[PDB]
Amino acid sequence: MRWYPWLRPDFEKLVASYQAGRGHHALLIQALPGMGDDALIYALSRYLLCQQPQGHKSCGHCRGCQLMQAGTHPDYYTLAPEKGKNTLGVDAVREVTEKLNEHARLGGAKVVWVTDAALLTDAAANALLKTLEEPPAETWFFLATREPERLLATLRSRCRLHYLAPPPEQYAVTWLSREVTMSQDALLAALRLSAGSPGAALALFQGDNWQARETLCQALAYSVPSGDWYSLLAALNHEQAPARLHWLATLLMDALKRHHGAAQVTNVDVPGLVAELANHLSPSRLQAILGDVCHIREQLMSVTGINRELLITDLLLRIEHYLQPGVVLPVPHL
Amino acid sequence: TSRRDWQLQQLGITQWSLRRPGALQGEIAIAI
Amino acid sequence: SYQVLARKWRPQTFADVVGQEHVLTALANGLSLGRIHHAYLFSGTRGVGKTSIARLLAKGLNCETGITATPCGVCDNCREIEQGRFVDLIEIDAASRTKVEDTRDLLDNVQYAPARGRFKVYLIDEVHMLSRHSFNALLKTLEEPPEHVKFLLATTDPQKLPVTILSRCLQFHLKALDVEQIRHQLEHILNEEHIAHEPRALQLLARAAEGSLRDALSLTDQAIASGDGQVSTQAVSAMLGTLDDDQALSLVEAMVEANGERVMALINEAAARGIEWEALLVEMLGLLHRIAMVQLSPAALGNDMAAIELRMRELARTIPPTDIQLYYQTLLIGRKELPYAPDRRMGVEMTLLRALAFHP
Amino acid sequence: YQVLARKWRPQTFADVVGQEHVLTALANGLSLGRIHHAYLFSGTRGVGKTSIARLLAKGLNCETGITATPCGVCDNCREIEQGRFVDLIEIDAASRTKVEDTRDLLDNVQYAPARGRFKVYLIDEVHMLSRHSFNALLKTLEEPPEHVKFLLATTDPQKLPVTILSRCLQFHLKALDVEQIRHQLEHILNEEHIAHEPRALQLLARAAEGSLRDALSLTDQAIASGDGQVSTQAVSAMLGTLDDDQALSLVEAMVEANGERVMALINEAAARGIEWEALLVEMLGLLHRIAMVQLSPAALGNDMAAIELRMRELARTIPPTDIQLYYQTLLIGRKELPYAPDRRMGVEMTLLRALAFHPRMPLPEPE
Amino acid sequence: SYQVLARKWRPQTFADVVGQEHVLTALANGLSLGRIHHAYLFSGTRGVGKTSIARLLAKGLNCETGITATPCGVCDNCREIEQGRFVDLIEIDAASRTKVEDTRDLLDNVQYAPARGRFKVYLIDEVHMLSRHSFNALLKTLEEPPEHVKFLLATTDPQKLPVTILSRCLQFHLKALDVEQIRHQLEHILNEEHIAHEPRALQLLARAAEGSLRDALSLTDQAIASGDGQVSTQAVSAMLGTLDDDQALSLVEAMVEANGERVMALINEAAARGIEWEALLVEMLGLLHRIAMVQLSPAALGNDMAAIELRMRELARTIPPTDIQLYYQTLLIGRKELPYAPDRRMGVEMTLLRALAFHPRMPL
Amino acid sequence: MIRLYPEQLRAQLNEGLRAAYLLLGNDPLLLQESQDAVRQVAAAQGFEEHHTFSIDPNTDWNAIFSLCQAMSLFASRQTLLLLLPENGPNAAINEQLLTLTGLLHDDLLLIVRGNKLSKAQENAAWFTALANRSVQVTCQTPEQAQLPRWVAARAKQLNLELDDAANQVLCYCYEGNLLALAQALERLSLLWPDGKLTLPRVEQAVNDAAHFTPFHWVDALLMGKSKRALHILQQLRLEGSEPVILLRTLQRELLLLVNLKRQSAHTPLRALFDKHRVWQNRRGMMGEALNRLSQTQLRQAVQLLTRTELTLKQDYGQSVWAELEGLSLLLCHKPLADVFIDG
Ligand SMILES: Nc1ncnc2c1ncn2[C@@H]1O[C@H](COP(=O)(O)OP(=O)(O)O)[C@@H](O)[C@H]1O
Ligand SMILES: Nc1ncnc2c1ncn2[C@@H]1O[C@H](COP(=O)(O)OP(=O)(O)O)[C@@H](O)[C@H]1O
Ligand SMILES: Nc1ncnc2c1ncn2[C@@H]1O[C@H](COP(=O)(O)OP(=O)(O)O)[C@@H](O)[C@H]1O
Ligand code: ALF
Ligand code: ALF
Ligand code: ALF
Ligand SMILES: [Mg+2]
Ligand SMILES: [Mg+2]
Ligand SMILES: [Mg+2]
Ligand SMILES: [Zn+2]
Ligand SMILES: [Zn+2]
Ligand SMILES: [Zn+2]
Ligand SMILES: [Zn+2]
Repeated sequence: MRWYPWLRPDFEKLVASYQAGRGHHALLIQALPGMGDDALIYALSRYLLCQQPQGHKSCGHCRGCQLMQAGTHPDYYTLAPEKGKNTLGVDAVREVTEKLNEHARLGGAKVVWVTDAALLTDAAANALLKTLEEPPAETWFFLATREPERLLATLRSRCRLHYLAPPPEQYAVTWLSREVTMSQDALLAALRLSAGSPGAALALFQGDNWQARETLCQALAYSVPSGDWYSLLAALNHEQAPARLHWLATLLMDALKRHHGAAQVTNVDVPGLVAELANHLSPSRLQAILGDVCHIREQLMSVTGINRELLITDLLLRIEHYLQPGVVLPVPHL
Repeated sequence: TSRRDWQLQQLGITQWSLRRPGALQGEIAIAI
Repeated sequence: SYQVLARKWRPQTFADVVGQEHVLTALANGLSLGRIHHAYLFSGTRGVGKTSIARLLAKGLNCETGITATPCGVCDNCREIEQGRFVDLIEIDAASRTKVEDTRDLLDNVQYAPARGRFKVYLIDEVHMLSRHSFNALLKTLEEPPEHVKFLLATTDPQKLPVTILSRCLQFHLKALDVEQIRHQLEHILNEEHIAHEPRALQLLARAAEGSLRDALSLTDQAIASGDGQVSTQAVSAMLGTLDDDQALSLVEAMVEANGERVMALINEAAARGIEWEALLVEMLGLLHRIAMVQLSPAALGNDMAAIELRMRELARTIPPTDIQLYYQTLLIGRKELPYAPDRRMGVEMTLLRALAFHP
Repeated sequence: YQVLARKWRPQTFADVVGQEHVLTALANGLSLGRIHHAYLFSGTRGVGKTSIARLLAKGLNCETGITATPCGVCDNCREIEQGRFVDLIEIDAASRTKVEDTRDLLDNVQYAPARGRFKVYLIDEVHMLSRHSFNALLKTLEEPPEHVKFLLATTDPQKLPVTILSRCLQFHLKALDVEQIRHQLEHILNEEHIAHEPRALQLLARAAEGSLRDALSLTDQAIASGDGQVSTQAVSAMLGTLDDDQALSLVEAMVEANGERVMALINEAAARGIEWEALLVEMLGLLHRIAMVQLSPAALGNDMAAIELRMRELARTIPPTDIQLYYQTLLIGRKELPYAPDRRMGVEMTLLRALAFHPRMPLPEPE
Repeated sequence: SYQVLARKWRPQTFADVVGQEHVLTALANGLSLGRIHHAYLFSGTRGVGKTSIARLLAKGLNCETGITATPCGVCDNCREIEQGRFVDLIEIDAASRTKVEDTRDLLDNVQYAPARGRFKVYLIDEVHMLSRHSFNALLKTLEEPPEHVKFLLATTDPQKLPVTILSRCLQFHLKALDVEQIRHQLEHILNEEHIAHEPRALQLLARAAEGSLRDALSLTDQAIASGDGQVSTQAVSAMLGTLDDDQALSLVEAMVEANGERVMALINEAAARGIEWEALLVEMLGLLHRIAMVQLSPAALGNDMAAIELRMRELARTIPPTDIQLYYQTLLIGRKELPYAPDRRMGVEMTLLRALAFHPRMPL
Repeated sequence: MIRLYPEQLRAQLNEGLRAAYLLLGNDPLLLQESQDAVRQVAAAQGFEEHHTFSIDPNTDWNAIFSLCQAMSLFASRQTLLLLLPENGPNAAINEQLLTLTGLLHDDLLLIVRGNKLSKAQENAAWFTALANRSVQVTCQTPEQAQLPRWVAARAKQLNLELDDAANQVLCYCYEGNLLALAQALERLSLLWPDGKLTLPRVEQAVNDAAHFTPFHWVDALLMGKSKRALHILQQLRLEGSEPVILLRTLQRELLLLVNLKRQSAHTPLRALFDKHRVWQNRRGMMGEALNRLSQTQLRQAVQLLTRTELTLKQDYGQSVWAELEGLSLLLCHKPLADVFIDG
C-alpha cells in the first residue's frame, strides 16, 4: 500500500469536505489498478476514526490510532472475498448490515470499506441498496471499482463518483525510470500496456511477467511465418491467461495500425514482430482474430468454472481454420 | 455479390425469399 | 449529521412530487370515491418516486383526520410515519429478507389488530428479490387479506414476478421524468438552498440525468462538492467531459475519407487531452443522425448548428444514406461493447478500425 | 367498496363463465351418483379452479341432498360461502409444505364429519408440497375412508409425481375468450350501475388475455382513473395504447416511400409525446397481422374491423418479401433502440434506414 | 355410490391378475415346491399390480388348508386378510413412517410367535422413503431373521435402496400391461358392470393408458361421467382432446406437410390452455434434433419415447434431411429473435409462417 | 498380507483362519458371498456373536472400543464388521482404524468392506499394521470379455443348460450387474424345473438393467460402435450421472487424440505412445482411431464440446444430452451435416 506522489492533490480535496461536514455518505472511487486508490481510502478512514484530528492528518497517539495500527478497531469493517473464493457473497453483506445497526463501541464514526464493488454478486448488490440509501448517522461507505458501467445502475445512482486521472506520460516514464532500471522503450511499452497507470508497469517489471511476455513474443514470431498457431498453447495455458491474451490483442492491434499507417504503437520495443504480422496477414483476418481473442478473454474472465485448456485449444484451431482461404469470417452483431 | 445485399448482411438484416408459394392461401399478387 | 440533497428533499405531500400525474389522479379518485383496493404495485425506472408515493399513500391511509388524499402532515401519525418509526407501518426489505421462513413468520401475525392506526400497512421494497416459495406463500393471503391490512409493493423489474402475483394487485407504471421537469426541479431546489447556478449547467445536468431524478441530484451534489460550493458551466462541463469544440466533426470526416493516419492522430491527441470516450461516441452518433436527416430534407438542419453548415451539407451530399446507416450501426456496436473491452481507448480504436474498412 | 373480484365470486353453477365440459361432467357425476374421491383441477391463473372446487363442495354437503344445483340458502351453503364451514378443511399447501403438517393432517382422517355428510379437504397450490409430503399421501389418497373426499388445485400440474396423477380424475380448465370476458364485464357493470362504452370494454377484454381476475383488476383501475365511469379515452390513457389509425397511416406512408409524410407524422406524434417503443411495437404488430392475413384470409380478427378493409388492401398489394423486410428492419431497430442517443433519434434513424433500403423507390443516389 | 372401479376390482386370485406370467408362475412353483425365500422385493411402474400380488402372496402363505398357490378364499384367514383385519399381517406405509423411532417398535415385534398363522408377514410399501437409520435397523433385522417371519417389499425406485438390502432379497420386476391386455380387461369390466361401450372407445382408452391399468380405470370412470352413464367414441375422443398436451409433435407434422390451417388451429388450441411459447419452441427444436439423429442412425431413438415412436419413425423415414435441417435453422433463428417480437404468440406465428413458406438467404 | 480371489477364499479358510479379513471391490455379489463364507466358517469354529457398524463422520467409536475391551461371560469369540465409506477413509478414519488395530484380540475376528483402496489409502499406519496377519480378497466385476465364461460356470454349478444365444442375451441385458444376473438365473430355474433354458424361454423373463461408467462410453466411442455408445449413454442418463464428468473424460482423450494426430505427420506412432505414457493394452484401439478420423474431424468435435460446455456452464441449458448424442455420432463415421455444429 504505497503512497504515490500524485495522490497528494486529490486527498487534499476530499478530506477538506469532511472537515466542513459536507461529506457524502457513499463515495465511489474510479481508478485503474496500481493507482493507489486503496491508500487514499485508508488515509481517509484513518482521518475519520481519529479521536483528536490535527490539520488534515491523524494525531497517531489517540486510542483510535493505536487500534487502527493494531488492526483491531471495532468500528472498522472490510468486505473482501474469501481467500479461496473470487466473489463476495450476500451473507457477509447481511451480517455487516445487521452489525451496523447498533451503536459504535468507541462512540464515534463507523467506516465500511468494499475492496472491489465489481466482485459483488447480484444478490449482495441488491441487499446493499437499502442500507446504502439511508445509512445510520455517522456511517461512511467507501467503494472502489475499475469500470462503473459494470455495476448495478440502482447501486451506482446512490453514490458520489470520484475519478483519478493518470499522470502525464512523461512524468510516469521519469518515475518508472527512477524506480527501476530498464531501457526507455521497455518502460514506455510497459506503461502503455497498463493504460498509462504507473505501478502496474512496476508490477510487471518486478515480477517474472516480462520473461513470460518475451517467451510469448518468441513463440508468436515462430508461429506467424509457418502458420502453426497451435504451438502457442504452451505459452497461453496458465493461470494468468487474460493478461497474455491482452498482450496478444495489443500486438494484433499494433500490426493492424501499422498496416493502416500510424506513428504511435503500443509495442514500441518489438518493431520486427509487428512488421512480420502486418506483412503476413490481411486486415480482415487480423480483425477477426482480434475479435475472437477479445471474446475468449471476456469468456474466461466472466464464466465461472470454465475450462481454460479447452477454450484456448478451440481458439487456436479456429484461428488456424480462419487462416485458410475461402473461409467466411465473423461479423460483429448485436 | 450485390452492394445492397452486402450492406444488408453487414447491418445484420436477413432476407427471406418464397420457397413454397402454394402454401399461402390468398390474393398475394406478388407478380405484377 | 449532514444529509445529502436526495434525502433532504424527499417529497412529503402529493403536491410536492414532480410528474406522475396519472398515478396521483387515480389514487386521489380512488380515495375520494371510497373504492380502496388491498394490493398496490408500483413499477418504473430507478429514482422516479415509487417509494415516495408508497409512503405518501400509507400516510394518507392512517391519518387521524380520516382517509384523505391530502394528509395534514401535523398529527401524530403523519409525524411518526415521516420519521419512519410508526408501529402500524411495517417496512420490509425483500432484498435481505428473501427467506421463506421470514415470510411465514410475517404472515402468522396478520391476525393481530393494528396498534394505533386504522390499518396495518405492509410496504415491501425490492419485492422482485423474493424467492419462489415466498411468492407462493404470499399468494393465498394476498388474494383475500383481512379487512384491517393493506399491501404496498414497489419494484423495478416487474417481469421477474410470477403472473399469479401480478393478477392480484392494481399496477401503476411511472413514466421517466422529462428533461424540462428535472431542470425545473433542480432550479427550484437550488433556489431554495441559496446556491448560484447558470441555465446551461442545469441543462447539462438534466440531460445527463437520463430520466432519473435521483441521478440528477447525485450529479448536482458532485458538482457542488467539486466546484467550491458553486454550480458553474465550466465546472459541470469538466466533470462531464463535454466535447465542446468540433472534434467529433473532424473525426467523422476523417473516418468517412478513410484516412487512417488522421484518425489515429486525432485519437492520440484526444487521449493526451483526456476526454470521455462515451461522450465522443454519442456526439458522433448525433452528427451521423443529423447528416442522415438533412439528406431527406434540407430544411431539417437545426438553426442552432449554424456554424458547420457547409461541412455538414458537403457530407450529406457526398455520402449515400446506406453508408451513413452502416457507420451508425458500427458506432452503436462499438458503444455497446465499450465497457467490456480491455480499455476504453482500445475499444474505440477497434470500432474506428472496423469502420474504416467500409470504403471501396 | 368491496373489490369486484371478491364480491363477484360465483355461488352457483349457472354463474360460471365457460368451462362447459367440466361443469357437464361434474353435473352428470353428481346426478348419476358415481362420485370419485380425488379430483385435480388445472389451468392458467384466474380461470375458476377454486370457485368450481367450492361449488362442488357445496353440492356434496348441501342439506337438501347430493345435487348438481345447490340451493344456496341453507346453513351449509351460507357457511361455505362465508368460509366458516367446519367440514370443509382448506389447506394452503404453499405455506404448509413440510411432511410434519401432512402427517398431522393424515392422523385425523378417520374421524367422522362434525355436521355434514362428507369431509372435504381442499388443498390449494398443491404443487409446492415437498417430495416426502407427496409420497405420504399415496396410500390415504388411493383408499380413503368412505366419508372423505380430496380436491386438488394447481397451475403447474406437471410437477406432481405420476403416482399422484394416476390416483385422481383430472380436469383442465381452458382460458376464456374475448367474447365471454366482455359479456361478463358488461353484466357486472350493469349490475353495479356504472356507465361504460363498448370500445372500452373491448379494449379491457383484449388486454386481460384469458384471465377474468386480470379483467376485473383492470376494470377497477379504469373506474378509479375515470372517476366513477369507464370511458374509452380513460381506458386508452391507462393502457398507453395509441390509435390504430395513426400506426396504419405511418405504415402506409413508409410503404409509399414518401419521407415528408413520415416526418410530419413523427412531428405530430412528438407534439403529443407518443411513446416511441410503443409506436414500434404497434407497427410490428400491424405488419405481423398483414402477414397473417396474407397467409390465411380469416386470420384478421373482429376488433380490427374498423380498419379491416384498409388492411386487406395492403394484403393485396405488398409482396410477402417486402413485408418480411420491413418486419426485420423494425425488429432490428427495436433491438438497437436502448443504445441510441435518444429514443426519438433511434426511431427516426430506424425509419430512415427502412426508407433507404426501400425495395421499389430508394432514396436518390448522390451524383 | 357404485364404488370406484379401481378399488372394486382388486385381483382376489392369481387367475384375476392380468399378465405378469413370469412372476406368478415362479411364485406358484416356489410355493408348491416349498422353496420360499426370506425377503421378496417387487418393482415396476405405477399401477402394474405390485401391491395386489404382494397381498395375494401373503394370503397364500397363511391359508388354513396349507401353503398353496390357489388360496381357498373362504376360510377365516382369507376373509380377514381380504378385509385387512388379519393379526399376523402387518402392513407398513414407509412413506408415512420414516423416522427410526417409528420403525423400531414395528421391527421389535419379531420376538413374538405368530398368533393364528404359520408365518408373520410384514408388507412394507413405499420402502424407498426410509431414512438411513431405518435402513440400518431393517438390515440388522434381516441379518438373522426368525424362521417364522417373511418380509415383502414393494417400491417403484429400487435404486434408492442400499446394496446391502438389495443383496438379501429376491427381486421381481413387473412389466407394462400392453394395449391388448388393457383393452380386454376394460371390456370385461364394462361387461360385468352392464355399461354400454364401443370398440373404438376402448381402443382409445387403452392406448391413452400407456401401460398402466389404474390410469385406464380412472380414464374409464371419467369417460363414463362425461358420457352420462355411457361410453361412446365421440365422448371419449372429446375427453382425450381436452387432456391432450402434445401440440409440439402435431405442429411439427402439420408444418412439414405445409398445411397452414392445421398450424393455425394447433396454435389456437395451444393458446386455449396456459402454455409457455418458448417451451413450445424448445420442444419443437428437440423433436427436430431427435428426428435428425434417428435419420443418422436408427438406434438414436430409445425407450423413453415409446409413446410417439411410430410417428417419429415415419417422419424420419419420409422427410429428407435437408428439410429437417432447414426447419431446425429457422426455429433456431426464431428462438433467437423471440424476445424482441411484439408478442410471444406473434413471434411463434411469424416463425412458423417463415418455416412453412419462406427460405432464408445466406451470405455468399 | 496374503492376496486372493473369491474362488480361493474357501480353500484358504479350510487351510486356516486368520485374524483380519479385508474385502475390497466394487461387486456387491462377490463381497456378499465372501462375507457369508467367512461368517459360516467362523460360526463353525465357534463364533456365535456378530456386530456390524457403518463408518461415517457421525460414528460412535466409543462403543466399538468398549466392545473390543470388554469380556464376555459365556458368549465369547466375537466378530466385528466394518463398512467403509464410498469415498474411502480419511485422516480421522485412518487414526481411528489405527487405534482399533491396536486393540485387537485373538477372540475378535475383524472384517472390513469397502471400495478398492488407492496407493495413498494403502500407505497408512493401520493398513501396514495388519500386513503380517491379514488376507485381502479382490472382488472386481469381470469385463465383457470374461463375462460369458462366468455366466456359463455359474449356470453349470446350478445344474442348468444354457444355449449360446441365451448366454449372449443374459450378458447383454445384465452387463456390469452380477447380482441381477444371478437372481435372473435363479428365477429361470424356478420357472423351468427341467432346467432346459432356450433362447425363447430366457427372452420372456429378462429386463434391461445394465450398469456402465463413463470410461465404457469413451472406449465405445474410440472403437466406433454407435449402437453400444448410444445404449451406454442412455443407461448413464437413466442412472443420473453428472454430465460434467462425461465431458471431462471425453475431453482428456479427445485432446490426446488431437495432439497425436497433429504430431504423427513425421513421427512413428510407437514413439509417440511411449512419450505420452499410453498403456500397452489401449495402444491398439487408439491406433485405429487415428486411422478413422482426419484432421478436418477432431476440430468439429472440439468445437461442439466447447459449445456444450459453455451451454452447460453459463446458459444452464437442458439440451446437454442431445449434444452428447450428436457428438457420439460425430466420433463414429457419420455425415453430421454440421448445421447442428454451428460451424
Ligand atoms: N416524483 C418525484 N418528485 C420529487 N422528487 C423525487 C421524485 N422521484 C424521485 N425523487 C427524488 O429521488 C429520491 C429517491 O427517490 P426514491 O423514493 O428512491 O424513488 P425509487 O423508489 O423509484 O428509487 C428522493 O429522495 C426524491 O428527492
Ligand atoms: N369461470 C368464471 N366465472 C366467473 N368468474 C370467474 C371465473 N373464473 C374466475 N373468475 C373470477 O376471478 C376471481 C378469482 O378466481 P380464482 O378463484 O382465483 O380462480 P383460480 O383459483 O383459478 O385462480 C373470482 O373472484 C371470480 O370472480
Ligand atoms: N396385473 C393387474 N391385473 C388386474 N388389475 C390390476 C393389475 N395391476 C393393477 N391393477 C389394478 O390397478 C389398481 C391399483 O393397483 P396397485 O395395487 O396400486 O398397483 P401398484 O402397487 O403397482 O401401484 C388395482 O385396484 C387393480 O384393480
Ligand atoms: F430505484 Al429505487 F428505490 F432507488 F426504486
Ligand atoms: F387462485 Al389461482 F390460479 F390464482 F387458482
Ligand atoms: F401403489 Al403403486 F406404484 F402406485 F405400487
Ligand atoms: Mg425505492
Ligand atoms: Mg384459487
Ligand atoms: Mg401399491
Ligand atoms: Zn488519533
Ligand atoms: Zn395527519
Ligand atoms: Zn344448500
Ligand atoms: Zn383360505
